[PDB]
Amino acid sequence: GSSGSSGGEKTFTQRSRLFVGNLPPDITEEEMRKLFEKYGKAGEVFIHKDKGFGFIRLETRTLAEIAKVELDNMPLRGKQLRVRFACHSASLTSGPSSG
Repeated sequence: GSSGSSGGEKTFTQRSRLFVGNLPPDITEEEMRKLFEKYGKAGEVFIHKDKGFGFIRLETRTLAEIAKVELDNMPLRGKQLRVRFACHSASLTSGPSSG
């Protein structure tokens, strides 16, 4: 269970961490968990008022993607919701040709 106080054995990373901004003053850990009930319970859920932000971390990646676009630009109690990859910041090093 809770082993490795200092560190432990190599574990998975948190690349699937979605950042939620512009959160309403009526948002709680509950609302969040329910908001992402379609993509399963987020591994990590933290909501800060003083700053007005919420960090969510899903298990898989496919979910974060579907929810990243779906939730992205979604109305919440009248307020707006900004969803942007916390770990990934417009970092696309490639050039796929198409047309």
